[PDB]
Amino acid sequence: KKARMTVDKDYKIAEIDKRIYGSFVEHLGRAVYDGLYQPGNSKSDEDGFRKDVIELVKELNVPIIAYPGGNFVSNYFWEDGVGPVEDRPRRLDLAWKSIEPNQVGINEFAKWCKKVNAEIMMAVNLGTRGISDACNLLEYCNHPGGSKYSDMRIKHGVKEPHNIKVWCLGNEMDGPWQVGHKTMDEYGRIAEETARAMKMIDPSIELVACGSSSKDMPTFPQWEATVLDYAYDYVDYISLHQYYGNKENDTADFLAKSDDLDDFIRSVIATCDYIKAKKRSKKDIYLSFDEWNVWYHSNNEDANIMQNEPWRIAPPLLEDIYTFEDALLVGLMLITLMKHADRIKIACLAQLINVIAPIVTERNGGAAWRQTIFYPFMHASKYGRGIVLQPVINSPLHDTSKHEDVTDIESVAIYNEEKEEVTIFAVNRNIHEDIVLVSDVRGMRLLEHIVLEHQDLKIRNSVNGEEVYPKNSDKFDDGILTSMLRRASWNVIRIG
Amino acid sequence: KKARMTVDKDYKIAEIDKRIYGSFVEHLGRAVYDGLYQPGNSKSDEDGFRKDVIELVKELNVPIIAYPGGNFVSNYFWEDGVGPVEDRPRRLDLAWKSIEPNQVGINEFAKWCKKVNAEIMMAVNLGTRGISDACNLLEYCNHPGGSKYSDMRIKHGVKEPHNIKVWCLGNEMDGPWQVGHKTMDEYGRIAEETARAMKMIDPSIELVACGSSSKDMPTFPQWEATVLDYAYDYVDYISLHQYYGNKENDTADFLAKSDDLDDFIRSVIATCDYIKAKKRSKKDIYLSFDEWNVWYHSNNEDANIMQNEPWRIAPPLLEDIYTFEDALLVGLMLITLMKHADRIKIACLAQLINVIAPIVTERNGGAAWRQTIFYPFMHASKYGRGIVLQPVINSPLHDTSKHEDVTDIESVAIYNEEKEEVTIFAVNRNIHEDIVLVSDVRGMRLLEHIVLEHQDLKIRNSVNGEEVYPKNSDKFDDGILTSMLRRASWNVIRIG
Amino acid sequence: KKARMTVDKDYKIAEIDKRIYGSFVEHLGRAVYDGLYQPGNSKSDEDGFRKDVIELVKELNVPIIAYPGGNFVSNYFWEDGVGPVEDRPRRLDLAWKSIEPNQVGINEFAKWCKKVNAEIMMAVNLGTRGISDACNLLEYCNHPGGSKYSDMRIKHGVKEPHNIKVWCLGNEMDGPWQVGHKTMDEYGRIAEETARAMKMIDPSIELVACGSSSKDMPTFPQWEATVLDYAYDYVDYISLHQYYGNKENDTADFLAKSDDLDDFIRSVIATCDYIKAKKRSKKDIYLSFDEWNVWYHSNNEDANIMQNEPWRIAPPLLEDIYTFEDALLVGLMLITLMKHADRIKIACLAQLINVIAPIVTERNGGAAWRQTIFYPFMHASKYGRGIVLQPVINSPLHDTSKHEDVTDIESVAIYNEEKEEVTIFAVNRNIHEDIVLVSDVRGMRLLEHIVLEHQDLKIRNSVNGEEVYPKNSDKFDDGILTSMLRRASWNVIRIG
Ligand SMILES: OC[C@@H]1O[C@@H](O)[C@H](O)[C@H]1O
Ligand SMILES: OC[C@@H]1O[C@@H](O)[C@H](O)[C@H]1O
Ligand SMILES: OC[C@@H]1O[C@@H](O)[C@H](O)[C@H]1O
Repeated sequence: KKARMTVDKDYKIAEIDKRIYGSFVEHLGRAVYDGLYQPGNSKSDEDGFRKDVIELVKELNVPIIAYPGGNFVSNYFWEDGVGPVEDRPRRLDLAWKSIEPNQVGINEFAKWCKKVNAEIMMAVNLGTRGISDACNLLEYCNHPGGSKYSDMRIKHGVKEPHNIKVWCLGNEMDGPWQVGHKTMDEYGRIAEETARAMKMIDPSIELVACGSSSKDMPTFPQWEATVLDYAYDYVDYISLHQYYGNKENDTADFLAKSDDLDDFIRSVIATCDYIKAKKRSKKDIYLSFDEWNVWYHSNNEDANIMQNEPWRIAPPLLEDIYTFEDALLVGLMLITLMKHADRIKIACLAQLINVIAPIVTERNGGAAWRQTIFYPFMHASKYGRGIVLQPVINSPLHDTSKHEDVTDIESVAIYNEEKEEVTIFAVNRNIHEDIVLVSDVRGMRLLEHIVLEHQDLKIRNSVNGEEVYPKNSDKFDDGILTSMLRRASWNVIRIG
Repeated sequence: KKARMTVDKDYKIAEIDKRIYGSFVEHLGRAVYDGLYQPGNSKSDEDGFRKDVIELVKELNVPIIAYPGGNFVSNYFWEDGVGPVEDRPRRLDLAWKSIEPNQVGINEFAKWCKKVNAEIMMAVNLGTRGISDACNLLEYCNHPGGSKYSDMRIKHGVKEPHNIKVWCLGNEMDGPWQVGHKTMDEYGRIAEETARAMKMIDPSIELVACGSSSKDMPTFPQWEATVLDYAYDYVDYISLHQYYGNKENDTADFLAKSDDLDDFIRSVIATCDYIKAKKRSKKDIYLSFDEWNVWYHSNNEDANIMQNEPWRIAPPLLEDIYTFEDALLVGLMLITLMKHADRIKIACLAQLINVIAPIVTERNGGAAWRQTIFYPFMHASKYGRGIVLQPVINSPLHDTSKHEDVTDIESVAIYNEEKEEVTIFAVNRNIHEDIVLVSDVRGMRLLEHIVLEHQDLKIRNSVNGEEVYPKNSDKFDDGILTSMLRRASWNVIRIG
Repeated sequence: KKARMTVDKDYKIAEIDKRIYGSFVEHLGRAVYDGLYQPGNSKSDEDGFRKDVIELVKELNVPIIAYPGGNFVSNYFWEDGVGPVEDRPRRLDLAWKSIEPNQVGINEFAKWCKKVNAEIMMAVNLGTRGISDACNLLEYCNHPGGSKYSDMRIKHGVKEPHNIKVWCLGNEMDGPWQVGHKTMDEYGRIAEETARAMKMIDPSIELVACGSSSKDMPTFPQWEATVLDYAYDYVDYISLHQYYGNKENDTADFLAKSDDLDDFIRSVIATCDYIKAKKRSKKDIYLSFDEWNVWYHSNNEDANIMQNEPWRIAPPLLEDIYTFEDALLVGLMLITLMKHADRIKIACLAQLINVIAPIVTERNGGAAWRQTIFYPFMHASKYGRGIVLQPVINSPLHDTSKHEDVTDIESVAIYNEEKEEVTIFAVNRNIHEDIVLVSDVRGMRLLEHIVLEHQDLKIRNSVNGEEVYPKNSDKFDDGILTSMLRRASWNVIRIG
């Protein structure tokens, strides 16, 4: 019933990179078609983009969105979605057994990223395509003009290069669910050669190599070690993916799963450093956590679609509707990323619109509303820029079904020297007792205390209204912050 | 002198899959051009199909034809043979050093197969091509509409998809004569990834993975083990090829070679089950014997043609003229296929028209006639449907030049329970003595005794008449079927 | 002081294959643009070729020219250099961060070769292309007509086929500087497979399989051994590459490096001879030294142009200005080449025009002079055809700073039956002492004694005049020819 913290200006971890507040839009389900893109609609601008979703994306201050996949890219032909809309084929999406009409291509989605204040992180097909087609698209997007593929982009109606900064070398081809699945050695070899060639057209890009699909894949972490061994001198990040679920209806254990995520991150970092010594590089690989969220609800009601109503345009796939306990994990995941901002410099909540998303529109026409997990993300993206200070913490301990010695309070401090604030994110994973948070701010006044709490852990939102929203609530003395955090609650504490 | 077997319904091996009476048409020699396709011929038709040869293959009751190869497939670009006949190019067929004019392509051949009451078994180029092009072809042939390659078939004049059921992942790439030769690991991976992609486009197809070119390749059967190791979960058959020849003028030995065929089949079956163990799979790989015949006569004039007379359209390649003794071995092989109907479920007599074939058309508008091998095949495909009874047999033996303890009689009884008939296929491999076959038919009225004999082993057929042809002949008490099998004869004995 | 050598028509070594006097034009810097092709210059013929450079090439008696690369070929798409010049696209050359206008293509450069009395040695792209694309280019060039890619060459204005006699399977793909770099086993297999299919199109070509980029690559000569182990049956040569430089400004050790070149060649022959035993072959693989020259001068100014003036057309890359000592190493190299005429049957001075070349043009206009190195290549190419006689030479020795026991006088004798000449090529790597070469000719009147000397080792040529040029100088009784060889001199002594 007591839990104490030391925070210390003079004791850094790293400076947060704003691209850990990134997200992700795949050509999956309704993410694009009647998601961000709804042409004739009364809520959509001239270009066909819904203006109300554009606003909700903007409240999340997302600086970077991954596109277009995801399993999708592994058999995507980027040429299909550029040029005259009349001349674009309908193609089979083998990943999500639906049909892709390809009205939103590179140029269309590059425009929507303007309107939401975000850079693209582009994924090349390394599944059924390779080196030279990754080069072409890089030439199309980044070369100013005067060559076959740059001029083709100008002719298509975009005179200035998109100048895309970060690229993913294909997408998690280690799974058996994946068109053009590759072995460690096959991918390490191809990621290397594609990295080498792409960096010859545009030496200012950064390239992400695909890590394991999940830490439960038998080949993790040898996949990482291998891939990196091949391509160390030509890449800048290794990617990680993790989704959690609560099909076990074990809220206590489900909230303990951010400890698996901490161990996962530490394992990938170990692998990197290991390969480093093997190469005697002075470089560090950074981490691109370009897929994370909660995802378990819509599992059964996606199997029905593919295939008994298959090859639909834009079927309602992966349409998870998130509960309160879910947003508790998201916050715990954000907090765990922030504790690792020294090697995680890019992260993507998967995904942004409709498909396991914080934003949702209703089917067949629209509405637009905030899921439970919108707000923890928002608080993180807004008050979580600056410097991360070490979690010098002692807090109570509790065990759960399949987890022992779980901290009752995860929390970290982010110190923005610019705005002379220190924001303290904290989550109480004790579903039962309430625990108060002493905080030895060896600083150098309390500014506010936002909170997200609820009685019913299974409570969802809906088009019809928000059951979960930041209620400014609660209650700091000498330079000692005293704050109380209810059983099972998300908390942002602020100081001026 | 006396050979005995007991024949009991309650002792089965399997049910015959009618697909073991299939054949094969390659873009080889005069098999298509100056064969089944002769556009301005009086005997021909609306589509250029010789109607006399359409009737001859109907006689053979062939339910499934592999197409278009064969070594030809490994460098074939299937789009060269579809769409506006004028726009189709002339291609070098590197395999058989011919020129392919592509006047007959997918759709042409596909509507010759209806006319002869058969279905395509489609081979995809995995020599100089790969996953993406296999998917393109599969979608073209099987996806209904509203997608690039299915609308392309529709625009091409075929409004209904061909819905091709069985597809062969390439062709025998283990040999050094193949353009695009692969090692076993190389091929095993591309077969695995193509199988996985195709089954995402159409889950109802069956896939066959390529086995060794022949049992005498030093990579046999480790090839079959490596391929299946990679592709087990996504493919349904493993292919087998076998040819026999009598270039040593030793008829006694030449007819014992069906014993070596049995040994070969058991090795592929064993290799399969071993890998089954590895994978801990409940699934059975079945055998696709998609290339078998006698083939030795024209070995020389083929070498004279390529390459002294290279790059012709429709050279007269691989035109074996078949002997009666050859027709004996073919029958001995069919019986041996039958005796393995439980694992062998697709088989292909290589090939159907003109090229090592039971049907010849003479040349430059030709004639059309049945070779000796036409007939044992017709007796098997016609009377060989139903259930195969375990050949409980004790018959005399004889050594040969290179084989020991070789049976004199080779029979298999198969039972059709709706027809209320039981047919005994039986061959006397003793080309000296005559043998009486006492068959205990555990009750259960004889219907006929068809026979294929000749005094002249090396006799042929020709356009000027048929020296070998079914002679209704011969020569059943209580329940003992006694019938006399002449030296070097093919016998089909029916009770009813 | 004195040095004894004896020739002998009886002590042979090999007939000179005139293809040891070959050269090489890459699409690199000003070799093509503002080099041999200047389509509105006052000195350029109907097609655009500077007729002064054509006359200068014709002086060098170059029978065979490698093209288009070189690193350029590893991302080249040969279709971009054929057809309407209006429709040819401009391409990023990743190799040299240049734009490729593709105004000179296969067909253009084939005409240039007629005018210089030379033939193409063609490189296919095996970095980002493969079997079927080398098959198309070989059908374009060598098939007479009546197929897709030969008819296409006809449509392009070359009715008869170029019939390219030797082809190069890719280019030095072991460096980390090259687009599409491959490993030993990758290249070994792509080479074996490409060779196998090409030789099915045109059996009369010869194929060159790439060796290492240099004798110093760690992978040397396991590369050579592995590649030949895959490709032995279908390739005909292994390539070699060596360049020299004097950045250390040690003249006498720099004239010594030809000993390293001899050692280099012997290792490769050892390696071929080892795989030959392994294969139990009766075939020898022959050596194609298709990149050799001195290269060290422009290494400063070459990086200053990339990437700081990147993506220019025709930048001044690799414009080495050759001194006199340079011409002397080039002379020894040609001697060491000729000395190995039994295994070296193709050799290319790299490169021909402006890029590390013997012929230069001044830029943005014209000029055309001869670099110092022009002259030893000229003498060798003109007087060095016939039979290389085995040299027996007792010559004095000398040490240098990093070479021990270095011949003072290096010499070799070529004998032409059709002129009973016996041209002798000798050089004095002793920059200090003068040596006289008695030559005991067991022939067989003296004809000339062309000489190449100068007292400033660092003296160059320029547009403003050649300071280094052949002087008919010097200074043969009955049996003995006596010839004084000044220090640092190249000599070509004749007999008739
Ligand atoms: O993000 C949803 C899907 O989950 C993962 O398996 C894939 O990367 C992605 O396409
Ligand atoms: O059936 C004729 C040929 O023989 C086999 O070896 C080839 O696969 C096939 O094309
Ligand atoms: O001089 C030739 C160039 O330099 C070499 O290193 C490359 O092979 C080639 O492109």
